[PDB]
Amino acid sequence: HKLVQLLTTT
Amino acid sequence: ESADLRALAKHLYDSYIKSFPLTKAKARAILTGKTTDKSPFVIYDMNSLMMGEDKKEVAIRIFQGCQFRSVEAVQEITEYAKSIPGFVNLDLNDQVTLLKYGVHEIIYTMLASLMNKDGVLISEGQGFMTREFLKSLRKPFGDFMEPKFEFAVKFNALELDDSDLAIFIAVIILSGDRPGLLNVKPIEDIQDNLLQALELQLKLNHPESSQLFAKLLQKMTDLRQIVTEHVQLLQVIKKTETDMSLHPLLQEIYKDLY
Ligand SMILES: CCO[C@@H](Cc1ccc(OCc2csc(-c3ccc(Cl)cc3)n2)cc1C)C(=O)O
Repeated sequence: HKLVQLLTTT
Repeated sequence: ESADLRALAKHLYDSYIKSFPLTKAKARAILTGKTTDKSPFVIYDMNSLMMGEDKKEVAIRIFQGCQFRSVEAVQEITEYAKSIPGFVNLDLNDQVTLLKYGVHEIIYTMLASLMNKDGVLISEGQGFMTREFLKSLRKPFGDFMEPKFEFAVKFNALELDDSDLAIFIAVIILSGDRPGLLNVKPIEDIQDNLLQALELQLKLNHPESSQLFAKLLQKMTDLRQIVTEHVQLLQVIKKTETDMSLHPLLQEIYKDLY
């Protein structure tokens, strides 16, 4: 959940 | 080819500088007093800890301090991983898996940069907490840092620099053997290229360091045991210190880990 957000932020 | 491997090495170093505000070069300068206007505040006892608050019980405060530091590192390491060529094209579930299983190994690698046999830099290098003070903490908090110091002293003896560390960290993140990985092959292919880059980097940067590459590869396996030991400690705390809970980001990483 939080890891996905960090991975896809630009 | 060799030029490609050097361009990869340099790209990773540049990404590392971009991602990690406090490097080993800066940390070593602080630890040996070879810097200008910045001599770190030393925390060695309870009263020292009180004074350093301006710049709960003691063990919990320290524990929660490590947790906040840990979540900052997770964010920095994720930003670094995203600049490893090929990483952001991997299945996103496999990226999560790689991060989940690799991030603490990287945290402890980079912690060594900020450590000597006597203690560890905190607060972006503005403070220095002694190994002895950390050892003084009550059960089960007093033993959490000892294996990390033990690792650090031996790891630091290899004399790796930031340029070496950047590739080392990338090799660890791209480990094809993490549990639950959907597509192992593309990860192994990226890691293969990173390993060639690491081999060439160590040869050029440390030509007279015997079997340095082999020694480094072994450290990657040692890191997994440090994580294992830390996780066991965390389960003790969860079971017997029931008032507490980990930061939500940390809960996510540790959930179903192994
Ligand atoms: C327990 C959480 O462990 C973390 C991982 C982690 C991260 C860093 C670390 O060493 C740095 C450190 C030691 S004491 C300190 C401090 C004390 C006081 C203040 Cl105010 C600030 C900082 N910072 C040790 C560990 C094991 C997790 O499981 O995610």
